[PDB]
Amino acid sequence: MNIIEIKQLNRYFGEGENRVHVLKDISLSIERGDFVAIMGQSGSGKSTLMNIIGCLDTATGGSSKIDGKETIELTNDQLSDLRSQKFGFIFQRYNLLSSLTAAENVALPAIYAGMPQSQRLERAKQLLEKLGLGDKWQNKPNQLSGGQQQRVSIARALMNGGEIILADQPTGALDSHSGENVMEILRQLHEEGHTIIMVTHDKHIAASANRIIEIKDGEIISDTQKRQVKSAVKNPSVFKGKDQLMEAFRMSVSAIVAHKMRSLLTMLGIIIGITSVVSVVALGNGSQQKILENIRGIGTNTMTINLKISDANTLSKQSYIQSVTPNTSSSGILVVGNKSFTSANLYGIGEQYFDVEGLKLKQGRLLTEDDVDQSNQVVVLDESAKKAIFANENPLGKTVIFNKRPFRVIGVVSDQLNLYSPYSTVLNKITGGSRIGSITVKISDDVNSTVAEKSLTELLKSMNSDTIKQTIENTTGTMKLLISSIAFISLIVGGIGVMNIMLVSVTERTKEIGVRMAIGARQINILQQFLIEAVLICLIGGVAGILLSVLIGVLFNSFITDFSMDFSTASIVTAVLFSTLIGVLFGYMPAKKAAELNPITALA
Amino acid sequence: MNIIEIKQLNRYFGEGENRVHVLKDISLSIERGDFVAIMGQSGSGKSTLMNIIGCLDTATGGSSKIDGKETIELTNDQLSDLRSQKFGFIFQRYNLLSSLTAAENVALPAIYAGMPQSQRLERAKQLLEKLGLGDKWQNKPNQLSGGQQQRVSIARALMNGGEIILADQPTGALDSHSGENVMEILRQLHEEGHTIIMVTHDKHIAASANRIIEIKDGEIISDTQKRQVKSAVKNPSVFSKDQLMEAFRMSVSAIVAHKMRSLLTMLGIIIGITSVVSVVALGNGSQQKILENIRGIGTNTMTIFQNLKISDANTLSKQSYIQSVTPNTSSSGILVVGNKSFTSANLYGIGEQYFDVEGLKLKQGRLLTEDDVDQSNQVVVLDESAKKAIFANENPLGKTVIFNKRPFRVIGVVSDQSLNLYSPYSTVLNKITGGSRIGSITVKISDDVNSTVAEKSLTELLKSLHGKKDFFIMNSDTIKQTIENTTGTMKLLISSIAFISLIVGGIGVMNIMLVSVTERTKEIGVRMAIGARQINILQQFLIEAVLICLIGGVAGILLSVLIGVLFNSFITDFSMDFSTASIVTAVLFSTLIGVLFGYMPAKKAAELNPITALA
Ligand SMILES: Nc1ncnc2c1ncn2[C@@H]1O[C@H](COP(=O)(O)OP(=O)(O)OP(=O)(O)O)[C@@H](O)[C@H]1O
Ligand SMILES: Nc1ncnc2c1ncn2[C@@H]1O[C@H](COP(=O)(O)OP(=O)(O)OP(=O)(O)O)[C@@H](O)[C@H]1O
Ligand SMILES: [Mg+2]
Ligand SMILES: [Mg+2]
Repeated sequence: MNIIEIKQLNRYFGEGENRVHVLKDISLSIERGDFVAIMGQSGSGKSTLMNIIGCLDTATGGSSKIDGKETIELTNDQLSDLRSQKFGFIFQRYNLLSSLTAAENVALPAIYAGMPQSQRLERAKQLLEKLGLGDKWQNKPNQLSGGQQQRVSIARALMNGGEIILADQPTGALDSHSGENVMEILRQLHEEGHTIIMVTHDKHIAASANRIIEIKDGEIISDTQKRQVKSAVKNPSVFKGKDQLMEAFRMSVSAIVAHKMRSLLTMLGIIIGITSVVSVVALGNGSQQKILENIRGIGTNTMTINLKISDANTLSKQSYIQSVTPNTSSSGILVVGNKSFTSANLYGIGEQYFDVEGLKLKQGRLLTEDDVDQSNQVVVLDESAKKAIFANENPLGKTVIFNKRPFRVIGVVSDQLNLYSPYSTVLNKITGGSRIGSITVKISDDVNSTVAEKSLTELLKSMNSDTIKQTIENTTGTMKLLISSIAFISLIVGGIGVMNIMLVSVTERTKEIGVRMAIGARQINILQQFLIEAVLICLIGGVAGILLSVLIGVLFNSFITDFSMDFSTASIVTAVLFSTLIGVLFGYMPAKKAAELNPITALA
Repeated sequence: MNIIEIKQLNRYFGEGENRVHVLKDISLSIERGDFVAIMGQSGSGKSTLMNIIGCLDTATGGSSKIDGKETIELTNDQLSDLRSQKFGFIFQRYNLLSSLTAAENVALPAIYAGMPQSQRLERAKQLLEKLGLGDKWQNKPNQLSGGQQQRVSIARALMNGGEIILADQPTGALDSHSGENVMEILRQLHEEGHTIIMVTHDKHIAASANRIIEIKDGEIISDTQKRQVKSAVKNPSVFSKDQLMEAFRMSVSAIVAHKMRSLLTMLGIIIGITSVVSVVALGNGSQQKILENIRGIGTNTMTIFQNLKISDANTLSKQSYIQSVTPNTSSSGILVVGNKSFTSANLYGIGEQYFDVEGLKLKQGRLLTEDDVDQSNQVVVLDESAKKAIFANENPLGKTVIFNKRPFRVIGVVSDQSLNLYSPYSTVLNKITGGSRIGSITVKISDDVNSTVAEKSLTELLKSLHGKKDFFIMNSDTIKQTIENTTGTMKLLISSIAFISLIVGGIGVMNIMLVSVTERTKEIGVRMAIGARQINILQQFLIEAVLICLIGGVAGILLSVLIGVLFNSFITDFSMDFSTASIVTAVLFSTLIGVLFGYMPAKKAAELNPITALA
């Protein structure tokens, strides 16, 4: 019967007293296949009505029915179908996408309809031939005149061949010639069974119409028909209960390439929120290695203990003991030159004593295994007892006399008169007797301290100094807190860094969605390309991230001598899975809230 | 004679093959005061010529002279004057500022002309009356119909009363009534001596002109005059505190209009401060605890291992680069308690402050006082180990020992770090060994003085009072080493992560800023076309920065403060100890960068041709 049936339709804008009655109880039935012109004084409610017809706004009250189906009661996907295939909207202000070419802007409504890419551009190119723009099919909106942008918009409305053609002042910026050709086009579509509803001020234009309504002050004044109207049986209907994503992907890429700055900055914001987190964890763990090492080297942790050499032999066969020393001393008198140093000390020590006490080799060598087996008369000198006896001259080789008994100096060591000879030499050639003073062991770095104090009580029956092993465990807990709490900062920092740039750059195209929704796209078609726009830009900025920090580590480890930046593969994972799980969340959230607005509200 | 003189004017766009010849050797002299209508096909070059006349574009080649003065040779502020006072431009696409009301948009061109704000709104309101929008003077562009937007544009163009009115399809979205009223307005201004150049497609509109030019394919086909032009009297030429006081008011409204952009940018600089500051202060705090844990593992000392007098060690202690001093002298002998008789014990004859020099701390009882060393007392302080062995697990305070058949009264115990015993040096040189010569002198080097400086400062300071040898100075300073060695490592740590976190949050501001302001390069192109001078842009975009920079700065320095308080409260261990040098550095950096990236873009826009900015 009718194709559009509007009864009691009211419309308000504003808050009140800031509110205005814009469409007032207007009741309008438009007959299928008619050619209608709507005229009226500027600001009378014409564009407002056109929107509620094309399902871009929604009326405050009253019914509006397309092919008798109440519009408000349709579903959101059902509406997107109408906008793709029954309606073909020519916007007053033409509403192109600025980043797309002319042709690309025309074909866009036909991607969401789902025709092959090759078919689109040839048709889109023909529509731009019919409307005089075949010359300018590659120009973008801002490379065209207004009258050209207008015709681009006209072509788009005709791309999906919609039954109805809503045309809001579609001649406005056009000369008489270009404007007639446009009326030629619309007339022939009327002739092929299309329905035309056209707002215009030019009368010659309105003459092509068989019906002419006049609106004034939100109400409808005139209603004129030249002829009766041919009857028409309604088209079947346009309702659609994988390739969709191939297209969504292509859109997302072109979108990203179009907005090089927003994209590059966005991804550069993810790049940092990774390399910053990663570089502080790796600088932190590198300065901890050195600091703990600088502490371990200030002295060792040891356990000084019927104590014969087979005790200290089996004691050295553990992995919780890394070195051992039999001990025995002597109090006597030395001689070099005429001088005779009295009450010197000759410490009878073990193979590994200079490892057990962390004394490091200055000059020459330390007591070898041959020296302790043969009870050699060779002495390693204390740094101090070496400078005092030999002034500032090489003492290597030269001899001393402890208890009228020669000793050949073989080396020097550090500190914490002192002399170091084997225990075999002091118990054979200085004191006699087979009993030794004590046994000292160097407890490992990893094993627990108070565990071994009771693991040695057990293992021998079958005192210990450990203040380094304390201030080690004590400063590893401080370096943990430090690294841990600055990693937490740099991570919260660079997440908010992503959020900001992502929130800004996306909301900055809420009108792009509003166009996409008006031209047929379904809600889900938006989320497709805006997720793909995020992950695609997040996991390129992530890759760039993990291997920009790598390059920083190399640069650091090359020029820096003090300590090495040692990376953590846990931080890498954390920082990446965080900076993308946050960038994707804030690239989707805003695009969705837009896609679920009334297109006109999104269009402002 | 002529008010506009355009000879040989050419114009191109693009890069061949993408290049197009748009205005082709067009010569056109327009007589002062005329009413001219330009017509032609869509995309023939009409809007392009209109822009070149109104000084929004500039021709590729040829001359274009307003009042006989060549335009390209004018200065960038001389042009900005023309656009405010000679031209009144009605844009094809109406080009309103979306965040301003209808009235605010119409008055704007009168800021940069410099008229008081109370007169602007009343005139702007009147222009909207004359054009029918007095009803809607508070509506923002997106609360208006297209035709209403159009009339707001027309109103704005008539706000500075410019001599020439360039109208690019001024009636296109208007019914015939509104459209005619607009023609009525233009016609009257013509009568009042204005000059009108109007692009249109409607012919009834074109009739209200005495001169009608038709352009096609960038050339001029038609040139018609109905009546001769009324003779022309040339008009007079038209070429900071307030200026700024207004710019500030624009910047505040601008900021409030873009609440998200603003809050996020300022939140961006908030972090770029609190992050830098909270890592400098977490780092310095953990250094304090780490360096302390090291210093507390032992001291640094210089033992001067005869010719060695107590007056040497007496003068030695009177420095500020020496904190304590000890005379030394030992004894090897035999002890007795009960029936037991411990062989080869050790009795260390030591000084008043020996337990501060080696950092040994007091367990129980007391240490050797000044009375004991002055009287050569027979009192001994016991080693923790030589205390537990001799007295099992019983209080040793008071009870006696016998070193070389000579009693000694125990007075206390010590920390540690054969049997070790501590007695005064006066007691060992009088009551155990005899002789007046001592073993050595040990000094405790101060924490702040350099080590190898003092090793050569005591060689000097003691030589000055004769007594050498010995001076065979040893120096145990491996603690003093492994503090300087980890303070350099903690320096490189806090220094390089403070550099990271700083460069991090500087880019974070750049991103959000470099987007936010380029996001309004068209807003500038409008302001430039509608009168503003180059400097007028930089004014409100600097004030937009500093005003949003030093609020997010204040927010930053005191958000970090609150984090510190939270950290120092819940964490026992190292305290977050702030630096007033980082506070300054971080703030003066995150604002100098946010201001540099708020200004840079705005200034690059404001020097583009207004039309190239409008795209
Ligand atoms: N940036 C650009 N690059 C290439 N060509 C351009 C560019 N801008 C405009 N053009 C072309 O130059 C011509 C200039 O048209 P102009 O802007 O003068 O429109 P017009 O003649 O007023 O048309 P209308 O009446 O439709 O507004 C057009 O043919 C247009 O396609
Ligand atoms: N968001 C809004 N808030 C308040 N009022 C509005 C809003 N949008 C539109 N209006 C008002 O509602 C009326 C309807 O405007 P509409 O766009 O329908 O005009 P129109 O009939 O298309 O006229 P034109 O021929 O100028 O396009 C106008 O008076 C306008 O001022
Ligand atoms: Mg309209
Ligand atoms: Mg134009």
